[PDB]
Amino acid sequence: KHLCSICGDRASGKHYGVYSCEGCKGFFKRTVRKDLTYACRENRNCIIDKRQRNRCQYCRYQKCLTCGMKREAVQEER
Amino acid sequence: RVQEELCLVCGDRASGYHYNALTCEGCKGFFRRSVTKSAVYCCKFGRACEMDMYMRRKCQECRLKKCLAVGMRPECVVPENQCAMKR
DNA sequence: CAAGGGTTCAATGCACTTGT
DNA sequence: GACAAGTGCATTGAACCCTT
Ligand SMILES: [Zn+2]
Ligand SMILES: [Zn+2]
Ligand SMILES: [Zn+2]
Ligand SMILES: [Zn+2]
Repeated sequence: KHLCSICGDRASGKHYGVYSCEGCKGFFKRTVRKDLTYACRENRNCIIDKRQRNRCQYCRYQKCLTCGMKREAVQEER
Repeated sequence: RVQEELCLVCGDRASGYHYNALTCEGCKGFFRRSVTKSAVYCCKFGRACEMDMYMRRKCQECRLKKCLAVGMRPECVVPENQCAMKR
């Protein structure tokens, strides 16, 4: 029923602390697992929504963080 | 006045004219792959999705229908020229 | 059963190379 | 060159599996 608090796509439930879609769950997981750092090619305030969330990996990751997603909830690879 | 060149299919930023239509790299590749595989898709909604950056990954049938409606030419994908007898 | 951890891999789309 | 057609491959995310 819920919406992803990051992007407004349909949430599949809570993940890493926040209501989120499989997209944002997957993306946060990969980011934390590989310990990736992104750079924004604009002004660090890009639109992240269901339509254009893939245009800025920095801004998407920052928005996962501001929405409440916890790096510590991402487990080690199995 | 033209602030962004727009993909006629989905409204993302267009990279150029591909198979005779102003389109983004996503729609270009989707169209090429659809055509080279002769894919037949089946919309699991109402056969009438409006295409945008979200609905382009959700409905292949309606995306391909839009590609064609905007003038993408499937006969121009890997036609039988000398270059193909190559590969 | 449900939730929220996990994983998978076909499709995707960005960056590239090739041909004119 | 600059463009458009073709290619390589890392990333995306819907659909699974696993343990509580
Ligand atoms: Zn999301
Ligand atoms: Zn950004
Ligand atoms: Zn497009
Ligand atoms: Zn459709």
